[PDB]
Amino acid sequence: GRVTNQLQYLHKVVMKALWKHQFAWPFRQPVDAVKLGLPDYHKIIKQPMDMGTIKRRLENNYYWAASECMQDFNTMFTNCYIYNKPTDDIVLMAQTLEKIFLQKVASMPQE
Ligand SMILES: O=c1cc(N2CCOCC2)oc2c(-c3ccc4c(c3)OCCO4)cccc12
Ligand SMILES: [Cl-]
Ligand code: NA
Repeated sequence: GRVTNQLQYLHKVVMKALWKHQFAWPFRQPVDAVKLGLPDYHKIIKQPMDMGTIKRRLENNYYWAASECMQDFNTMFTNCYIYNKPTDDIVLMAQTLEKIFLQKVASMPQE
């Protein structure tokens, strides 16, 4: 639809909801493989993404299309499912956030 209305919705509705969720705090800033002691993070994960980057991108008019911003969200979730083992707590927190993301996206404006 209208790119501006869609991106405002991603920022004002989708992102604000996910940012304030009780599972959000591991994703407000980039993964720090050193401090977490993740030796092979940047080996296995080639496109790191966090909610802080997406937020800054939305606020700086980085995106040309809602689907770009949606792709960055998806990369953040996908990175988490890939680097981690199926039963780590972060996997379930990412899954919880991602479902809300898809719920919200189903109500994105088209004009
Ligand atoms: O995919 C990820 C990989 C890991 N791992 C570390 C431990 O969990 C297993 C593997 O953490 C991530 C974190 C994270 C950030 C800060 C933390 C945290 C986790 O845990 C408590 C202490 O502050 C955030 C986003 C993605 C991942
Ligand atoms: Cl954790
Ligand atoms: Na948990």
